[PDB]
Amino acid sequence: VPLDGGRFATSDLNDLYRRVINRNNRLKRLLDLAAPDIIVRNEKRMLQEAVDALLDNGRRGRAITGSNKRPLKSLADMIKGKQGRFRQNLLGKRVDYSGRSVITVGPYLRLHQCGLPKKMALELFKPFIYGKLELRGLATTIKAAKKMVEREEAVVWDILDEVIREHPVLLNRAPTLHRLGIQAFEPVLIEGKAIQLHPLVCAAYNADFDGDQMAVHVPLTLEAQLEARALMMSTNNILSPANGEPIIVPSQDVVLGLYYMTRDCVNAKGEGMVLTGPKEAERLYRSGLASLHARVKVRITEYEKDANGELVAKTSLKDTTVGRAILWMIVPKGLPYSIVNQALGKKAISKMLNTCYRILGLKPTVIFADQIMYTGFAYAARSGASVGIDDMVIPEKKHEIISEAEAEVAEIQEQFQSGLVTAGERYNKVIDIWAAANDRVSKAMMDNLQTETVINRDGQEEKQVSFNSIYMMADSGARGSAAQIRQLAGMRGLMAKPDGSIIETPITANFREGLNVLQYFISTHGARKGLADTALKTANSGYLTRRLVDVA
Amino acid sequence: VYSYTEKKRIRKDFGKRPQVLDVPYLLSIQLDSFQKFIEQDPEGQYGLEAAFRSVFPIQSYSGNSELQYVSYRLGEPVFDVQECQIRGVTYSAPLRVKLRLVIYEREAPEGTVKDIKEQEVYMGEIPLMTDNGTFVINGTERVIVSQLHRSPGVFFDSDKGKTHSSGKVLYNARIIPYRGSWLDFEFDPKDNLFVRIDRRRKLPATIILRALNYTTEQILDLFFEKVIFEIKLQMELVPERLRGTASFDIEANGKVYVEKGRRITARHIRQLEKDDVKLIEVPVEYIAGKVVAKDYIDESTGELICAANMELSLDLLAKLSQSGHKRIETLFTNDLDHGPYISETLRVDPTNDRLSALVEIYRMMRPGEPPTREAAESLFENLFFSEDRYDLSAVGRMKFNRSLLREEIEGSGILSKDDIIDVMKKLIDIRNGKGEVDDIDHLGNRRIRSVGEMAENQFRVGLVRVERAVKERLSLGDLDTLMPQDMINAKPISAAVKEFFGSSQLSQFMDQNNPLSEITHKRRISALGPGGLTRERAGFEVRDVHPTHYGRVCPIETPEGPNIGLINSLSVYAQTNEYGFLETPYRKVTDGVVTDEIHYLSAIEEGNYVIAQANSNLDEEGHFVEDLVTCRSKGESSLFSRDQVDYMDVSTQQVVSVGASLIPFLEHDDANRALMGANMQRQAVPTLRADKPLVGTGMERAVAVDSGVTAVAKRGGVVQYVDASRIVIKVNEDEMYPGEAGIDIYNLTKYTRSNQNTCINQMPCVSLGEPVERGDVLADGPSTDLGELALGQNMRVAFMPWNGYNFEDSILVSERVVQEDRFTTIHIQELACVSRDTKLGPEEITADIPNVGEAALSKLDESGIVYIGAEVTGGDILVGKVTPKGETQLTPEEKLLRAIFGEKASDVKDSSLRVPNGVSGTVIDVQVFTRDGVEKDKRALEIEEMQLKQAKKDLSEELQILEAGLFSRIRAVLVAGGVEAEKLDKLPRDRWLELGLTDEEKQNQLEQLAEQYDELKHEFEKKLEAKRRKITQGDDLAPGVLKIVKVYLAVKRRIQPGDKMAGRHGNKGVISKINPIEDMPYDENGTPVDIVLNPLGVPSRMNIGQILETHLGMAAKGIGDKINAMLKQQQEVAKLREFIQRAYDLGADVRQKVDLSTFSDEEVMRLAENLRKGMPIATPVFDGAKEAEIKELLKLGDLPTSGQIRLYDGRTGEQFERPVTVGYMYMLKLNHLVDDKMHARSTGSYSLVTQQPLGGKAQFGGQRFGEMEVWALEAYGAAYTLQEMLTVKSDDVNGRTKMYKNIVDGNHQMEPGMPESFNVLLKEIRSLGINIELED
Ligand SMILES: [Mg+2]
Repeated sequence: VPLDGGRFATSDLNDLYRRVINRNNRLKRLLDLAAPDIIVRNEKRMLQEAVDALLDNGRRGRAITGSNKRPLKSLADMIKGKQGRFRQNLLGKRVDYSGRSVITVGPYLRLHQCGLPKKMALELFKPFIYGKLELRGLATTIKAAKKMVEREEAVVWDILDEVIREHPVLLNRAPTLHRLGIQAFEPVLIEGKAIQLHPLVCAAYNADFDGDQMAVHVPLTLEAQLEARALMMSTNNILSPANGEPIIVPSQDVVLGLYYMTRDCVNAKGEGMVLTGPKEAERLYRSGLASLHARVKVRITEYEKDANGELVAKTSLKDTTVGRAILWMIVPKGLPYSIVNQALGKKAISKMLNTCYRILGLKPTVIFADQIMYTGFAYAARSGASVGIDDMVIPEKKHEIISEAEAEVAEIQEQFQSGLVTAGERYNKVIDIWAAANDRVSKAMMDNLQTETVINRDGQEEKQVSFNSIYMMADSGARGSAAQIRQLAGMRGLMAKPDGSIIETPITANFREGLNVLQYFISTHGARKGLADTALKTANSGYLTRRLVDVA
Repeated sequence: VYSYTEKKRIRKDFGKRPQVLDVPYLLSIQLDSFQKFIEQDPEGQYGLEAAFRSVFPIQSYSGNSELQYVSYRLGEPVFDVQECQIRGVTYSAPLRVKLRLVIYEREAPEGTVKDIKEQEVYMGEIPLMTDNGTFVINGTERVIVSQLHRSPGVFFDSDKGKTHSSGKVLYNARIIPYRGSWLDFEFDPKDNLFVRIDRRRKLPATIILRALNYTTEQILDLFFEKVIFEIKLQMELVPERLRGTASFDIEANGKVYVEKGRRITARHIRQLEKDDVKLIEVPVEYIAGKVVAKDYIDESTGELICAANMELSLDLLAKLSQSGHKRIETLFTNDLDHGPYISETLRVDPTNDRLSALVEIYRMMRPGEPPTREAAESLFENLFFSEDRYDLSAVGRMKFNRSLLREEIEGSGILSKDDIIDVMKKLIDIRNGKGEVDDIDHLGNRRIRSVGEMAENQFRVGLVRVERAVKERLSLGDLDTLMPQDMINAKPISAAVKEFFGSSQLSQFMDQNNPLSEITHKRRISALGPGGLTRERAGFEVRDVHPTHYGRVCPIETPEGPNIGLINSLSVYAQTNEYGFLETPYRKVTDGVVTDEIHYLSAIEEGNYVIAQANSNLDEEGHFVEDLVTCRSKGESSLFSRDQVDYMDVSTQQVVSVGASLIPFLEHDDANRALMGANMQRQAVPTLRADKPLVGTGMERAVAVDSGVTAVAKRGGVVQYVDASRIVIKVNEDEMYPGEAGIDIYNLTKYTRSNQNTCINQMPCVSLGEPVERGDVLADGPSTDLGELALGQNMRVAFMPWNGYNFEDSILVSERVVQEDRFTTIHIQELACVSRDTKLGPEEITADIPNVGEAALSKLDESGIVYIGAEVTGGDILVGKVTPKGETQLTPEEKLLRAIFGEKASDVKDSSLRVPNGVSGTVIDVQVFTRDGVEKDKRALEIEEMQLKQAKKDLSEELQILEAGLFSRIRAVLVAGGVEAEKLDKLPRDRWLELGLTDEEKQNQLEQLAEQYDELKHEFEKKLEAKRRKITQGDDLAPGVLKIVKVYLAVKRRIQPGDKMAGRHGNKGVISKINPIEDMPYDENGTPVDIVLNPLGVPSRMNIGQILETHLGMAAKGIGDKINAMLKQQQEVAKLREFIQRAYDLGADVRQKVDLSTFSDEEVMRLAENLRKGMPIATPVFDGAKEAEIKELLKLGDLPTSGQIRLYDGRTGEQFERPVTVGYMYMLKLNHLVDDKMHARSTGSYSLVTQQPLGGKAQFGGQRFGEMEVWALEAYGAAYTLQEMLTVKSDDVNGRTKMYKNIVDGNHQMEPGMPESFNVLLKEIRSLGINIELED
């Protein structure tokens, strides 16, 4: 191929063919001249070498090289090696009618639709717009339609909205580990340049909103459109194919909202009140006359399919909080009332969705998930739950425990210095002492953090579960666990070594306090190892999955 | 004392710990290395002198002619830095060396010579380093990163018993030279000592001994001790030898010494030595398995009874006894300690003499050739022992001597025999349980190469090529009348230098995101590159942080990805040893006092000391406070008594790099989050207006100044003139250099493009008449604020969910942040239109274009080039160009169309530069380059005229400044008579020369100064001519291109949903919404919140330094608001003085102490004005501010010590429950903009061989549909979607073209066919000679 400036670009096969032809012609010339046998034998060896390098370069004496010092690519090298036709172009190839962009949240969406930029939609659906413009007479020819879309006339946007009406688009994220990495959504034209992704599907994609990008493809044929609508739609794939559990469970902020709403405290506004139903509960809460955590009695009516699908109703006076009664207004008919009569952490919500799916069906569950998401977001916002430094309450008896551990380890060390215990025994003894100290510190921290005193209906002390923001996040399943809180407010703990051993002396400082420069080096020791192990695990898992799909 | 630039706005400093050592010049490694490279060194050991002395002199065959070297020099570059960058040429200097050819005659070689020819020869141009540590190679600034490589010397290691099933460690040694081969000794599983030369086939080790003219007896004498048997059958005994299970116990003094069976003990040895036991008798059976030491013959017949190193038997003993031999020598051995290793190899060694060993080595070296005695001798003697072919550099020799425990630092770069003998002896000693192996990750074993050495190596390579060429030329002929200039070809020398500087792995485009990115790129250590390990061959052994990294390499800042731990960053105080080893400073400790003298210790030298910690309490007299102090000994750390510590750390920052020292509250962040925070902080994009951090660490000023972005005063003075593009300083009289005028002019760098297409712009920060002093800043660069680094903006932030618009890491931003253009950036991009000459004819740049109806020609001038300053949007034409075309061959139904409408063909195709879609900026610069033959158009001449006017103006300024100094000199020599201190000044300045005093030194000096004045005038006329020639000369364009037009567009990007924003604590996110102001949460005063952040991100990612930063920023802004309220009521300066004084002294005995009693009222008011937006605060890395200090600072203002307030909902006005945390956080705008990431395609251009859509956004390519996506579509039942992906969308030509027509016809159906990739595969397989076919 010619390039600009008289320069050319060529394949390596031209050089190999030229060499073969040159040596063949020289051999014919030598046979013509009746040369001595030595010369013709050498020429024949050279011809053999040239042909074998043409067919396959590497597997012989070294390998011929070009003008630069890289080996020439032979015919065989063009078929194999992960850069050949079999694996580089015949199974994975670039496609038209595709785009990519960053992703944002768009919490207002419904489970079956996604927000698509208007300019991306205009570029992707261009032939459809030309067809619509010509069909309705707004353009005489396809050239006129092209000019109209290029100038972005007013009618072009109406035509685009008509074209996009019911036409799914496949969204995909690069590490496609399972079949839920590609899903079909209905486009919703938006401004800007970022795709909006429904929160509930994020876990399916394993996607967050800190810089991730997604690719969008558009089906063309009627069969492709119907497959996207009936097979790949996001409202069809709500159960995991690995196990029958749901995979659209609310993740972190919905869980916090629903946990805060469904939760009781000892003494709140309007305790002991008797309500006529959920609507009166919501009216009282919004009027400011009652608290969202107020133990009242509410007249609840619940339906049951205790027949051949009849939904018989039962009305009673339940004992619940205002928040639970308010939340009951989104639950469908057939479900009982005991599902929403608890704290509703992370697992309770998943169990509730699973029960809804198994008792009622698919469409009610799809509506229920959206209602759950909206309510959780709304009430998490309304709670105003934040995080401060004073929320990380360190035990008041941590220093005493550390002093006790130090005294015991000093005793063990001086005992060893007197030749009563061997090195291994004393090392194990010190490890055990520090482990016990860490366990005691963690127990004290958690016991101090998981309860609070509130008074009262009459004026007496009464314990209750704490409303600490850190504890609420950890306990509801929204985010965090015991280890994170231990590191924040307990002691960072016991570290390891590059050898894999355990350092006898632990990091006795948490992150609310600071780690001195010597304690912060042992942490860097382990962070690097963590990152390297993550990379290695990704590579190994990919290789295993490829070998596993090859066989089956 | 406070600096004038630092007295405008003092940053309140916590950090109780004192400072003893100030941060050194940050980018001093690069400058030092390259300075050493190009430098006239009297005793050539650095740079070009070393290379010339190492290669030259060059001698021909028989020494008939000799080529000598005299000296070298570098001329001034033809183009300076700015011109080189403008016209895309390297900034380099020509290396001119004066050589001398001497020709010898017949007769006596050492004596008279026929003649000598000395001449200067030019050999290549060497690139020069800019005063900031960068190279301009092809108009782009490059950086050459140092390399961390294993130093030459001898290293002993083991395989840890993993390469064999038995799991037995196999020790080995290796001698690594600076250049040469690798002599490795190794232990075979059977304990046989083998040797390899270039990792090739193994050979018995002792063969090399036979190659060094050693006999078997000498070998055994060196590698073994001796035992003597005397005859009857009496043997001398050494008590120490029998340490330890004996066949025959003892026979000493006859009676008894010890019984049989019992193992010998220490008491037995003590008894034997006390009794003076020297000889004993042992049974002949005791000598059954011994090995004879030396050869034994028979005097009767001269027959070899037994050869050395042979098994000994009873019959041999009897033969020796009857042959008259009484003293028999055997080899002292011991299965445990002194195991037999050399003897077994000898018994397994095929060779018998030197010739056999040499032939074996030759056959192993270059197999297939017939060995020869002379050839083998030459090959072995040239493999090592030869200066030209083997070099063990001074560092290599030093490490070699130290490893073998020698006191000689210096020596020779060639291995001797003693060296190899000692290496083998030490390897054996290690095998015998005495000695330790070497660690390879130890920073005492790894060295640093810099630019001035990596360039020297390449230059010497080129010089060796030249040596070969010239020696070949002198081999034949040696004719006379041959100057020393027809033998030297410049191209071979310049080849290596050009290849290294231009196309190398360690030479890379600089990072110009901001000053921090430049600083951290210049001081970067890489383990990759030539002569270093590779990514796919580096395990976690080298990717981990070693205990020796403490104070030399940062453990936090390292890339995360394919190469983590292979690229690191130099620490803050780290320095390079004389040999290339990192060293770090420690403050010495005398008997009990911590003196203030710093010693720089290296990794190896640091092990054998006890080094205290920087955070160690010290009395005012220097004595330690605590009785026990925590110190880090050889390998670990523990408490040590006060009186056995000999060093102390010089600071609390010396463990971290500059990037990680800018994170406040670093010790409250998890290591992963700190790593991410540094890596992202390197990516911040400068914004329209700089905003200093309200919470910093005190390292901002150093990073700002030590970077070249600011303009720093060289000498103090008074600001004579200020302007948007220049500063004229009038120097003080104390530092005038009396021969000089005394004024300095700084020309600021206005809007200019960087490597990342951002904007570089310097603006002054001084006013008329403002005094300045040396080291003060005069013009802030990009991302600096009054000399402090300012990478982002202080935003009012709240932590709460707010309706799921910050769900995972999304960020909710206010419209008040977009209205005020706080995160708006300017980007500059150049577009080039190249007019070449094609076969059909030349391409014309013209305003007359076919098929354009004057709508797109509005912005084009009469020459077809867009007007400067024009606002252009996507699709507009910037430069109008047309290319000649050939016949078109109109089709039927188109011939008829033209016939009907009678429109002829244009005959020129429209190929004109146009703005890329989606871009909209203003043309800020247009520049045109024309070939020397082509004629300039109107626009080029206009640009040339403007340039000429500017050059004339600048040169006039320079001349006017220079003449003042000469006039001063004239006035100086007219003092001792004929001087009118009052009258003279009023008359014209040019009459100084007219007056004459007398025929004395004064008149002669006046005449000489007049001649100098005339010379200066002529010189500046010459310089004006030179500038004119430079402007008007033709350009060295590429072959075939007639001209080039470059147009620069300045886009101004705002912040929009999808843009990436992050803090300094590894907390990134993507903007999700631009909320209206009346919807944002607000407090009781009605002030909204700029940004809302999700609290759920804090617990899991344990980076709680952001909460502390938020609280401290709230405190600082509260202090600033109180100052602003005081200042806006026009209160007396006494109140402001009192408040600012009581706000500058808080905390538990901080080191900073500012006294406002020494501030004049104007200075106090200036400081208060600079503090009304918030008081800056400094929080050193591991010496920051305690929580109690934050609470007290909050209480100084009227803020709640909890850091939390009650917020109201903007939408409804109902207050949020459980108050929320609000404060101020420093947000950055990372260079990941959604404008550069949105790409969509429907159809475009396709590749050539395999007809598939091209790839990438620039190519308008498609999205790769990999194999895992195919598996995903197979997991569904989507067969038609997959098929249309595979055929109609990618590489089915007829199918893809029919699908388009079907779609535009409202028919959604496909007739796929077969992809072109399978056809290419079939043809390729048929070419292989196979017959693959499609049946029916
Ligand atoms: Mg992510």
